[PDB]
Amino acid sequence: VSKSTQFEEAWCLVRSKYNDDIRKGIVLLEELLPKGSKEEQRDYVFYLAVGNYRLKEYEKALKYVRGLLQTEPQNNQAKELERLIDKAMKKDGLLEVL
Amino acid sequence: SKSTQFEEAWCLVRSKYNDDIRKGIVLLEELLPKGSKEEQRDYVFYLAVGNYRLKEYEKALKYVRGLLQTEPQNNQAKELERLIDKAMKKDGLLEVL
Repeated sequence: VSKSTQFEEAWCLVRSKYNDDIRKGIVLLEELLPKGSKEEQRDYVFYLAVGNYRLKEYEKALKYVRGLLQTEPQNNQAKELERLIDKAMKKDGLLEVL
Repeated sequence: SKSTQFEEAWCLVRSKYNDDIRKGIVLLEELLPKGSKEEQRDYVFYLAVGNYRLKEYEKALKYVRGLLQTEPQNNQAKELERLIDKAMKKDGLLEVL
């Protein structure tokens, strides 16, 4: 039932090797998001970006991390994650058309 | 701006067209992190409404139940929950709204 239980569970799933676990972790984070404080929602949003990045949902991950940067332009984790997204995207495009 | 995106999402989620409702859902979900608390109230309610109308019952239920956690006496939310519960039992024509 608990909110910490869901977030701790989702933290593990988003860190997981298996894509099914990452998807479920995102599903938990999406449900937690409307229930969080403004600061928790910032954390939730960063972890939603990470999860979608690992699932190769690069456009969704980029949308989450761009939103974080609208309001926190000095956030270095978000800048770094955006850099990583850009780089995976460029390599994935190459793979598509080879 | 936030107000005009919500004004567009408000129209979309109430539209007669399924395409519109989908896009309204997209827009409310982006607004969700950006809103004050008395703003997220409306965002969460209209996400539940939109998902309900597209027969995304599990999503709609998650949204309204969270709203009922914060506002146990909210009779519009409770009514929308009653509607979701009923649509989940058998595929049919969703009630007027």
